[PDB]
Amino acid sequence: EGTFLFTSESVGEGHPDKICDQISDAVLDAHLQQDPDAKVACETVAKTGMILLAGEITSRAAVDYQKVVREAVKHIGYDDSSKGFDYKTCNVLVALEQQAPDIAQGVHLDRNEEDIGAGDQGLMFGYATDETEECMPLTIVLAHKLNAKLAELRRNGTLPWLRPDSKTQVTVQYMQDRGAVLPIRVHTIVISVQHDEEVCLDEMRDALKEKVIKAVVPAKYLDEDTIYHLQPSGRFVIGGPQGDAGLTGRKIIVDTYGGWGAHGGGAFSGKDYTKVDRSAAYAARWVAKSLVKGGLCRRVLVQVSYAIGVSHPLSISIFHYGTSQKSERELLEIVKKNFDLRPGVIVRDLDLKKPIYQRTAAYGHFGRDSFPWEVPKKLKY
Amino acid sequence: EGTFLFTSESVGEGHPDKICDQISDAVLDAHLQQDPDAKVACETVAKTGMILLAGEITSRAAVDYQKVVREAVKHIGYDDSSKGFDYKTCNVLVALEQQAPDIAQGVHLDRNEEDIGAGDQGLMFGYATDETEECMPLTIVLAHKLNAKLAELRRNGTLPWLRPDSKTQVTVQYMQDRGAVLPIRVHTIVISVQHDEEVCLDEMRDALKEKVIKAVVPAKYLDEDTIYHLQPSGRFVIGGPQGDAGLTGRKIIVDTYGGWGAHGGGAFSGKDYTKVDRSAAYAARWVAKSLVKGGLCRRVLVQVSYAIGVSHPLSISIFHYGTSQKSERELLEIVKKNFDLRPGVIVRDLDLKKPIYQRTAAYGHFGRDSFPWEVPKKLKY
Amino acid sequence: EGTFLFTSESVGEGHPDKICDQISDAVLDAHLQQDPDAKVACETVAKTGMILLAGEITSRAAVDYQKVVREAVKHIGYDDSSKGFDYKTCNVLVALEQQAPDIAQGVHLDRNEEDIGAGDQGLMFGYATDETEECMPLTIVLAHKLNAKLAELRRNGTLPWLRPDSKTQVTVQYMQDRGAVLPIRVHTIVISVQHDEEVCLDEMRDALKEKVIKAVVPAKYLDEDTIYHLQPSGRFVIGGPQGDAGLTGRKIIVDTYGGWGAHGGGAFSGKDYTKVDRSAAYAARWVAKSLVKGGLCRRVLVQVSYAIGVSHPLSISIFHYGTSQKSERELLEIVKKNFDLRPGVIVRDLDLKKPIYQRTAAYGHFGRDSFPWEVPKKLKY
Amino acid sequence: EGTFLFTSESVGEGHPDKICDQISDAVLDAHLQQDPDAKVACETVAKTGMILLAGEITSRAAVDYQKVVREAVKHIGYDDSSKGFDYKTCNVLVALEQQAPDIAQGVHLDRNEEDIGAGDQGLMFGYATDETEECMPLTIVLAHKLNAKLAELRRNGTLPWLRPDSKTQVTVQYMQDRGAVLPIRVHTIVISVQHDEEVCLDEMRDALKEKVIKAVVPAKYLDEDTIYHLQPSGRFVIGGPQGDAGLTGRKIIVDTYGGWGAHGGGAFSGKDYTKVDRSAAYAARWVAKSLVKGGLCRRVLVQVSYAIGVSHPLSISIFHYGTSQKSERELLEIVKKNFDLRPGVIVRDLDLKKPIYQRTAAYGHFGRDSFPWEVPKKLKY
Ligand SMILES: Nc1ncnc2c1ncn2[C@@H]1O[C@H](CO)[C@@H](O)[C@H]1O
Ligand SMILES: Nc1ncnc2c1ncn2[C@@H]1O[C@H](CO)[C@@H](O)[C@H]1O
Ligand SMILES: Nc1ncnc2c1ncn2[C@@H]1O[C@H](CO)[C@@H](O)[C@H]1O
Ligand SMILES: Nc1ncnc2c1ncn2[C@@H]1O[C@H](CO)[C@@H](O)[C@H]1O
Ligand SMILES: [K+]
Ligand SMILES: [K+]
Ligand SMILES: [K+]
Ligand SMILES: [K+]
Ligand SMILES: [K+]
Ligand SMILES: [K+]
Ligand SMILES: [K+]
Ligand SMILES: [K+]
Ligand SMILES: [Mg+2]
Ligand SMILES: [Mg+2]
Ligand SMILES: [Mg+2]
Ligand SMILES: [Mg+2]
Ligand SMILES: [Mg+2]
Ligand SMILES: [Mg+2]
Ligand SMILES: [Mg+2]
Ligand SMILES: [Mg+2]
Repeated sequence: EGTFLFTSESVGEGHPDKICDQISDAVLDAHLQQDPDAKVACETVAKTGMILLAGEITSRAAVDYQKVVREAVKHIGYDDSSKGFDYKTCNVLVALEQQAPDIAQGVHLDRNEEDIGAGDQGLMFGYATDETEECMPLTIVLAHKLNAKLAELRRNGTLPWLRPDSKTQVTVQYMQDRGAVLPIRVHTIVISVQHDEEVCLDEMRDALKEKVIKAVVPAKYLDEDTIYHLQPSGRFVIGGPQGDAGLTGRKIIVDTYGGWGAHGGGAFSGKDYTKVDRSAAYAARWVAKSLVKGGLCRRVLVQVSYAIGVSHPLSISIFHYGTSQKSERELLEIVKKNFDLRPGVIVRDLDLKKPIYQRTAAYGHFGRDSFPWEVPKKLKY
Repeated sequence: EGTFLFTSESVGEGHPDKICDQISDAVLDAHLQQDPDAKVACETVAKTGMILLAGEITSRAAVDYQKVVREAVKHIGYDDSSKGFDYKTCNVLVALEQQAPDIAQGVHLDRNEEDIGAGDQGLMFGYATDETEECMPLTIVLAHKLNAKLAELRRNGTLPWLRPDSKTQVTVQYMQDRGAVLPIRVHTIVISVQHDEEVCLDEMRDALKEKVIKAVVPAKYLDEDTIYHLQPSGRFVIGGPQGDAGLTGRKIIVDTYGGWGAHGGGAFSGKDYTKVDRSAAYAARWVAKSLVKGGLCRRVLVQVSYAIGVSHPLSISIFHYGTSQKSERELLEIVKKNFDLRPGVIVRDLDLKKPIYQRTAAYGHFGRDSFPWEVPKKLKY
Repeated sequence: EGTFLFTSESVGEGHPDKICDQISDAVLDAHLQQDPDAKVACETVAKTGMILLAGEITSRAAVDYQKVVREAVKHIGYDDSSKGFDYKTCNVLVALEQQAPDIAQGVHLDRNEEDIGAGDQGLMFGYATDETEECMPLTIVLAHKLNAKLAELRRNGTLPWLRPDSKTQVTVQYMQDRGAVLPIRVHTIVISVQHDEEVCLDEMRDALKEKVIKAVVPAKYLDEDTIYHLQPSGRFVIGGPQGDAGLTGRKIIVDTYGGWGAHGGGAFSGKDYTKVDRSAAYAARWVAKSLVKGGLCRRVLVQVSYAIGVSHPLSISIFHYGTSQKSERELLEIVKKNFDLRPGVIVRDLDLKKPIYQRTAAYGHFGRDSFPWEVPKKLKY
Repeated sequence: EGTFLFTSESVGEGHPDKICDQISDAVLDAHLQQDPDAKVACETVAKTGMILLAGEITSRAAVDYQKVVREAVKHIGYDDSSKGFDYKTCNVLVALEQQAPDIAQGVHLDRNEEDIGAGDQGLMFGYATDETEECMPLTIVLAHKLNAKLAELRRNGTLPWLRPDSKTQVTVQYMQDRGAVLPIRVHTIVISVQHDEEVCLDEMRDALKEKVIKAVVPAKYLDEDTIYHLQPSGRFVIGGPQGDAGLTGRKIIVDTYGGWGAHGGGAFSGKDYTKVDRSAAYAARWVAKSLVKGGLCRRVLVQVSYAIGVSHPLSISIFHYGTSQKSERELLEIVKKNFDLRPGVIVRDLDLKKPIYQRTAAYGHFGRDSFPWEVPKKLKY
């Protein structure tokens, strides 16, 4: 009584879906470096030996897709056929067209920037919670940090048997204080990570407990009853796109709040700011974080929605879980007085023409690195 | 005060992401018709003139991928280059391998069926709400029905200018009664639908209001202040994969609860029952619907999670929004007494080897057609 | 006694192999329009709904591959799914990389143009015969003209049931005068041409005899014993890449001399002048035609060969079939005194940086249009 | 005076065009092992990290394309990303359809086997020459043996720095005796072969002269004036499909007579016996070799041609270069009395349903291994 379990997951940089997200954002950044107004909707698919780029780009940039893609795969760490994938020798296929003129004319052609229409219809959510300093659920924060630690240990040579493809999952036991949530302990941790053929299972499991989990999880959350599922499959030599097809926008919950809050369904990666799936979700996080860091609530969910070609949101909704003294209608009035959620204004407030998107494409878009949507707005009311 | 807006969206059968979901499930069904134990993880990508199949299948079935894919595209209604895509003449590319042996050995090889391991780690949610007879949010129910009506009118020749690619979005104004939600009115409707070159915009907008919206939305929810954004882009001749790349599992919120409840991130389409992203999400809906139709609550969210190779769930969580007299811990005990959420048991309870998955792949997986996960379990406690 | 049969074939513009040749040369021309020194090795593959570009290009040009490819397919006449292929709606996939640096450094980097090395090893032949004014075998000349007539009648609407995919084959009865050949009559003609579903076979066969064959073949060569195989398959509705995969460089005998003379194996299309498969074969035709039009022989075959990185030919050989009063060694001395067969000199003599290559890619590279290799050199000796 | 040069080339097993030929024939053999009447027209394209299969197959066989393709690449020796290509990790894409019904009905449906129609129109040549025991030109025989020696030394570890991609070219000085040709000496040899990064150029050139050339070329043909172009590019580390796109049927002169004789343009690899490009070219070699080994001539060229759907050849022509006492018309009568060149009879005489085609796909189809078309027919006249 009083307590509940909640589970979130994360994946590593070499997870095949995350490879695609990073590639799509490497392509977007490559365009934005030359043409800040590039319209980009780049999807990536990865399978054994293949990166395929599909989608719509209208840009003045001259982009060497072979170079951009292969350098992103190189950074991930897939550089030899022994690892199952190699940037030097894989197939890069490109099926990219111009943005449809019907779309262009409906959304941005001949518009003043501040009044550009939403690039599509859709709904988007932002969330924030005071349970961590990052204003993110602990479950997802820990899941991400476990994967980041694996990559650190791989890249510094502490654990040279590690590969790039990894998944993690953290279940935390919580209690609730008046609609806010308070983490008590880590209940279960799962880690699966691709490895070389020479390392034995007990060495891997020992290292994952001692060098990864204990290096990442605050000791106050771990106890003798914590359940560890470390390399639970027994063997994970084949990995990366060879083991499992990857697509852009197939880790949208990993990218956001790990099951907490809500999601409107739109992927982030490979999309420029006129795609409100990305710009308005970023803005909504910025709103949610601003409400919490401003002391107006402890936990909050923000919904916004759009129609293609229409610049203002169709709806805005605030849910505070009972964690404010203000009514949800009062918070909504405060949001409406302080934020302009048109895509052509968000772009200016969050500096969304800057080529920083590849950095967002692993370890979550929120809760790290003081990106502009992570810097709270000082609210007037 | 008292009221809030909530928005959900749906897409039609010819939306490019939904084309991929249907194709992936057409491939899964084709395998299951010959081999009930087929292991299938089929991703589809669609772009101008191309369907590519990527992923992992181990099966005794002999499947003609050209036929399966082209017949699915035919059923959708893409049968002429005038529509932007044609089943007769498009490229079908196949990049399908066996399931990795490391995965096979970790999950199912040499196991008794009831004890097969989860096919992957992950988290999943089920939701139900008493606001409609289907136990689904009204916003998403209406969004789906609008798209189904467009397809009906297209296929019966009432509106021969319609094409297969459509999107809809419904914003409802709600009030809340003790954690349950009560729809009051439709606030905003968006409809975008691909059309022929000859029909003018006013004829389209008139037909969408009179023949679609008024045929679908109960008149009590529509009033003089309802906002209509009908063909808001102005022109939507290019559509289907020519206008926008499609991928499997890029409509996961449309597939489920339209933003309500929560989502764990896993796509459904192209996956057999050992993939708990599908089987355990279906089971969780079945749990949630059983709790509501059993009179134990008005609204409920269920989380479950798994580790690869481990048959029992790692966590189960019940959230009732305050709509039960029973505590969440009591509901959890009732769930645990009445359901066995191992994938190898769910498969038997929900008959998940049957080739009915193509039917799930448009208009939502939940709230329609009395699929087995939509038939409440009589609970003992 | 005294007489022999000889057969050659040609194909139309919409034959799938010829589609690829035209596309590859459309890509080469697109580069050369912006960058005269572009290094291009572009292979094309065509199958139902797909054009794939594969190969190596290093160029300063910015080329819109989608536009270039689709416009070439448009010119061919594949513009509706009813025809089996449509430029508007097919898949264009691009798998193009830079020229390998090892190759670049071996062949052209840091060289004076006149001394660039051959771009590869290989052997090449040129041929000419005085039997026609074009200095080409009659069999191949007639085969080409039959296909050109089909395209004319298709494009002017005389025969609107015609499609773009066609093949023709002509067998001529010859006699020999002292190593020269003298055509006597057409023995057999084959024509297969893709057609619409509505035209009946007898109408097609009547039109092919009356409007095609009689419009093209000089009446002196046709007689009552000439054999006609017109639509010999009975039905040819499915055609173009839907019926048969196409690749660049799979019509190399159609491109040259129809079985007469000899061939060294190198394709022409998609290659810039540093590829001696194209430049030295063109030069060798130019030599052969110059010998014949200069009155030094009636019929002649020229072989040249190269090594990668080496500018001068490794061998030059002249075969006159007994049709000269000069010995083959004397003709060789005349060739060596009058031509410089280094690729960096040929490029200047034949103006091979000019973007005229798409025009070469159907109906043969030789015997038509007064291209520079078809204008005889005045010989000094 | 009296003498002439002639040049031919060959390529190794790992040359990218030859990789495609071998793969296409590996696919054909895989079908024929299960279904002797399989209709196969399989084209392969190779580029960095990619094997794509395109074409038309109608067969009762169940063929695992991933396995067939990857095993062929393995046999070639591309097994690590250090070599530029790896069977374990490359992309295999499949775009294979059924044979068009229009073609099937025109050629073979409902026909007695002996009377099946030619699978296409086309012309084909056979050649034989008494200059070697294999009845092949010395230039091409030597070119092939040089590549076979490189592969031997690579596979036995004598030269571990060798890779699979190689090209060779041999120029021989000949004299002519009454239309026959008599080799006098090797004039020039070119060898280019892919190599590891660690071996220096002088070590490679020394080994190519001493361990390859001197092991293959009879010493009587080599002298102090022979020209050697060994690794003439200077550096050949990048090779295989990474360096140069490969397609099936782009080595048709290497496959046949190295420039001698003539060629009708049809590729061999990936085609079953109903494709007369392969069956009738094999038959024509068999005719030519039978004439020479029967003492009827020293050197001979045979042309045959076909129409789609027509079983008998449209033309047969014999050219003896003046090397027979019999007239060409008498040789033709002897051929017509002794051979039945219908595809449905050739299949029986040459046993063309047997899965031996992968063995034909490198080092030439003729002049080796006592294949049935290399075993002379005893002629009656
Ligand atoms: N043998 C394995 N054990 C555990 N996880 C794996 C294994 N192979 C792949 N995975 C992970 O799970 C995902 C789905 O198969 C892959 O993307 C990969 O990250
Ligand atoms: N011109 C248009 N107007 C409105 N919606 C469109 C248009 N073109 C495409 N869409 C829809 O929006 C999605 C994203 O571009 C497409 O999948 C399609 O369903
Ligand atoms: N039904 C048919 N009849 C005759 N020729 C055809 C037919 N279908 C295709 N072809 C031609 O022959 C080639 C090989 O199938 C094709 O490229 C096409 O040009
Ligand atoms: N650096 C090189 N030097 C010599 N030959 C090469 C080189 N790179 C590729 N080749 C060969 O020549 C062909 C055309 O580039 C390739 O298929 C390969 O066999
Ligand atoms: K969202
Ligand atoms: K997958
Ligand atoms: K879920
Ligand atoms: K998209
Ligand atoms: K040639
Ligand atoms: K073909
Ligand atoms: K031939
Ligand atoms: K090539
Ligand atoms: Mg995935
Ligand atoms: Mg969306
Ligand atoms: Mg989408
Ligand atoms: Mg998942
Ligand atoms: Mg062909
Ligand atoms: Mg060549
Ligand atoms: Mg080649
Ligand atoms: Mg042919």
